[PDB]
Amino acid sequence: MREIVHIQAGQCGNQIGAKFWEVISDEHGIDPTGSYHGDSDLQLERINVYYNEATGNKYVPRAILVDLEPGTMDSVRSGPFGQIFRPDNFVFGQSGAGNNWAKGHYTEGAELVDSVLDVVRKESESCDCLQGFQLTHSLGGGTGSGMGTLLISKIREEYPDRIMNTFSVMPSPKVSDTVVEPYNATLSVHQLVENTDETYCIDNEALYDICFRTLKLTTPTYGDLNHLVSATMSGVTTCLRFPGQLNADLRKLAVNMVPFPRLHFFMPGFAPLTSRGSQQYRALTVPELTQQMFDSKNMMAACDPRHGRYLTVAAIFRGRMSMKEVDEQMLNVQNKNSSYFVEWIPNNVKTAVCDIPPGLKMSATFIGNSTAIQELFKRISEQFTAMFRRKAFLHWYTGEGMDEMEFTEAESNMNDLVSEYQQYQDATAD
Amino acid sequence: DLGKKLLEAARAGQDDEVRILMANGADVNATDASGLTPLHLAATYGHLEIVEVLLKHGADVNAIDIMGSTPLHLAALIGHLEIVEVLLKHGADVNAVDTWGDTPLHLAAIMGHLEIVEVLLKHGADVNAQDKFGKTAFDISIDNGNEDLAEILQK
Amino acid sequence: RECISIHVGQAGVQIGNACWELYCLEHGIQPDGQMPSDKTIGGGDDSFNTFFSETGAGKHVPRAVFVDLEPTVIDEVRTGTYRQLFHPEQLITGKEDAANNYARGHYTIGKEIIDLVLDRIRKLADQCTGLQGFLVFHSFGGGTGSGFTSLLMERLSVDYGKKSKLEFSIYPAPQVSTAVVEPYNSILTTHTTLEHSDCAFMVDNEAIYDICRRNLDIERPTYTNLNRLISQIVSSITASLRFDGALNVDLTEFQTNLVPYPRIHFPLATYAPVISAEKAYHEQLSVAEITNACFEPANQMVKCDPRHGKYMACCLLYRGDVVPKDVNAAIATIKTKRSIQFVDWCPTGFKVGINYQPPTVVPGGDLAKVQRAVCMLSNTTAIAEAWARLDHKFDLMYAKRAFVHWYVGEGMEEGEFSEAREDMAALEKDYEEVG
Ligand SMILES: Nc1nc2c(ncn2[C@@H]2O[C@H](COP(=O)(O)OP(=O)(O)OP(=O)(O)O)[C@@H](O)[C@H]2O)c(=O)[nH]1
Ligand SMILES: Nc1nc2c(ncn2[C@@H]2O[C@H](COP(=O)(O)OP(=O)(O)O)[C@@H](O)[C@H]2O)c(=O)[nH]1
Ligand SMILES: COc1ccc(CCc2nc3cc(OC)c(OC)c(OC)c3s2)cc1O
Ligand SMILES: [Ca+2]
Ligand SMILES: [Mg+2]
Repeated sequence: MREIVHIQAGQCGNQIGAKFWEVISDEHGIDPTGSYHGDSDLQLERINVYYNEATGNKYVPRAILVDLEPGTMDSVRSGPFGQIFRPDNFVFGQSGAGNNWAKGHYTEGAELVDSVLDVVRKESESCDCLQGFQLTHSLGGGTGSGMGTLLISKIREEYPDRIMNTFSVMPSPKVSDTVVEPYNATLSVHQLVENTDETYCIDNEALYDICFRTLKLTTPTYGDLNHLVSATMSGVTTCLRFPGQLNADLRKLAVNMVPFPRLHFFMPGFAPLTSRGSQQYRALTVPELTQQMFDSKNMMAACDPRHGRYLTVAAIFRGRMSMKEVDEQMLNVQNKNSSYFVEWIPNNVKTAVCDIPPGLKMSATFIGNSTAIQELFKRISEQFTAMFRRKAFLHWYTGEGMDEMEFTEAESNMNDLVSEYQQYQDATAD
Repeated sequence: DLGKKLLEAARAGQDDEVRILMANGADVNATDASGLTPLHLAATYGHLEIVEVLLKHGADVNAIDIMGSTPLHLAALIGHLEIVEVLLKHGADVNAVDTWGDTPLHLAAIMGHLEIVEVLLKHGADVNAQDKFGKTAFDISIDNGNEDLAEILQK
Repeated sequence: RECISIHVGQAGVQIGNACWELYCLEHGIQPDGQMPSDKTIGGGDDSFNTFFSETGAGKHVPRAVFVDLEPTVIDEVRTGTYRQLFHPEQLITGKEDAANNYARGHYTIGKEIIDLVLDRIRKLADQCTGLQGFLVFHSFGGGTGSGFTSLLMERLSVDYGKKSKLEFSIYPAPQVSTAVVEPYNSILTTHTTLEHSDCAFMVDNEAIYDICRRNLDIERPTYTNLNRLISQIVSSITASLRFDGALNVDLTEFQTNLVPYPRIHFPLATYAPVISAEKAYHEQLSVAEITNACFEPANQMVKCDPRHGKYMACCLLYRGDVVPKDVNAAIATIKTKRSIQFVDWCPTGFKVGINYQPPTVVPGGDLAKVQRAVCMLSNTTAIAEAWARLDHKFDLMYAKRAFVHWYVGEGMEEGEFSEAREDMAALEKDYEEVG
């Protein structure tokens, strides 16, 4: 279990994907050209997880960039580490999907999906021990959501024994007041419930709230949002890419984080919260990181964990600090907040320390499988239902070949998902 | 049947085709099978100029389709602020209730159209109106943790 | 008669690495396999030959197989201080581990390598003039340690029916855990191995952890600290196999002395004294003191209270400056003074073995040298408390079928969970019935 094939689809997907490769390249000593300038070796022990060692001690992101809109390929390349990606790995269409999931999933995107698979095959066949896939995509658009989930389903068929992991950006009208996005998200969530083993729910609602209410950014930009994402993405993958006392792979994470196949939507949380540039170098104490990483204001999904129960939690502390302190502080949070963890999953909190920090001195990254995430799904379900009851814009979808019944089936599967979450939130040991 | 053509022209945003059909006797208040009028469609698809023109030609600003949706419902759902205001200025019932008990305030709130929320409130939207499940727009804001909305609704 | 040690998965390999290091130091075998005190060069019949074969070059080779489904832990043996000690072909690695999933270790991934492991074991067996059987080291909580081990034991029973199979099993503790599903792996492997194992020494990671923190003043014990304490205990248990002695001199005698009935085959190991190496000038504890310490629950390899149980067997294995009459006197003052209650059907007696060589300290270890030490092996019904704790964690999750989908997706029938759990319930009853 070593190589992860990363795929980024659509404008959001490519945009946060590029940000991810910047942040982790930097963390691994890699530069915009592939050359390792790291001052510590463990930055390369686990480098093979996200990078193919090419020629010249060159490290190339094992990254496939996909989009039905040719435009984003250029913005990707104009990027800092935009020249680091294999030119053969840019699979781009010509028209785009126009926020229409059905175009991404059934027509335009189905045209391009075979081109993407070929590259996936190439990158997979050159893998010593492929552990699975990581896709970055928005759910609110057409390509990331519609083609992304088609891309997930196709990969799944060909690589059924590999882990499928997504970083899925949930839509929010606070960030994009496009009213078909609930449709796209709901159709996508129906796909993600069945075809992904692990989905990090990255919620634009939460990202906006953090920037606006906490970081006091009055007009948050995608760049501000994506700073939270990339910090989150670096955090949650720390232990895929750094040795540590844990030999973490995507499957051991899944086995310990997913008690029920459909409840694989994780709420990530991060501490400390910072704006771009912000000289917030005040540091933070273990007890502070531990508390904050467990606060609704630090969650990347607009969910109050205190409204549900934590089925499983994995926390990655990063930096110099007494693993004995983190052991004590983490026990502390678990006993003071006992009623927010299910009692029928013993020892459901897992903690790792990792010496290398992200660009701060201390971070905590939280990965919660919390029943409170039903709040996110309920928010989207309600918007979906508002639109769908009036059949607004349904013709955009049915005219691409989608059946109206796919909408009702998505909505039902999402409502079922929320009920499952409530079921385990209310279950007791006795 | 110019009525059927007006409906399509209204949906499609063809201003000139609307003007022509009206001038040839097209039923401004024609209805598709769902009871949608040209004004419903223009309000849904964001055709502000068609909305204004229909309203100067006898459009019933408060027409309801089979599900009780008024044009203001759809404009509030979809988020067309300018159409919302034009509809209100021509007598749209700010508190019209559809077959789900939804008022335009309910739909603007659910969809996060905060400016529309404010406009509806200034125009007398009933923050105590409950949908069929008992939710007022404020309940929706509290249930969904939409603090921005909930601040607007507390004025 | 030869004993083959098999070390399965990370815990079994890391503990095996620690044991064989200690064995080498105890026997005077250098890391390259050379043993100067060994006068016979071809081979020989000495007691340490139960664990070590000899090549024509004078190399003393562990009769040991290391197996893991991923290679990282075994690669450390391959590159460590004892790289030259082992048959390179007796270090076997797959590519992808069992993901903490009993069913992958046992059904899917484990089947890809099981026949190689058996063929490599057969090669060691064929070098044996009188194979007694196997010592199998493994975790309960790991997918390899649990699932591959049970697969392996199943196969060994078929291919080596008359051979004894002893296990050293690492029992999971929250303080040093690797997975939420470890209670499942533990019940699953226990259920399927119960029939195939003659005697199993459970090492409670929590007990070792607590000893490291309390007796060794180690604030956050790592595996290295744990495994050093464990290897000292394992060495004490297997010493009788490796050295001359009169107690437990072969695998069969272990079952005879410690296992009154086939299923309740889980002896409690207690060890004393455990003294920090920082206390190099520690006062030497007497035979009476260390023997008394064997009835302190704090010195137990498994957390349980033997005051709440009945003993069915008790062996005291002394190592060092131990006068037999002082043992007898200490036993007399424990048979009267302590609440030791044997079952009514068992001789209320202690078997005593004395190896007059004091324990060896590993350089870099946490343990002070001591003049005398004692390992007590007892079969006591109080170890049922350890099963009960495990069974309860299992039940909490299985009640909701948490995580079960992972096992069923890896070739396992859901009914195997209930069968395993019922087998455990019967095991618990087996201990109540005996008392
Ligand atoms: N005492 C001790 N326990 C260990 C050691 N390594 C792992 N464990 C314990 O073993 C359990 C995990 O099983 P492992 O042996 O790591 O796993 P494995 O057998 O390699 O199986 P997979 O990795 O799941 O394929 C946990 O209870 C760990 O605490 C070790 O060196 N010493
Ligand atoms: N956080 C974040 N969200 C984005 C970004 N770009 C688009 N989105 C969100 O993605 C949705 C629109 O889909 P998008 O990915 O742009 O279209 P695609 O090309 O079809 O994948 C909306 O919910 C946007 O808020 C971005 O850079 N960052
Ligand atoms: C809930 O209880 C447990 C959870 C998981 C496990 C083992 C597997 C893990 N793999 C990773 C990978 C991680 O990053 C990708 C990561 O955060 C960066 C992790 O958290 C530190 C872990 S934990 C055992 C448990 O007992
Ligand atoms: Ca010899
Ligand atoms: Mg392992």
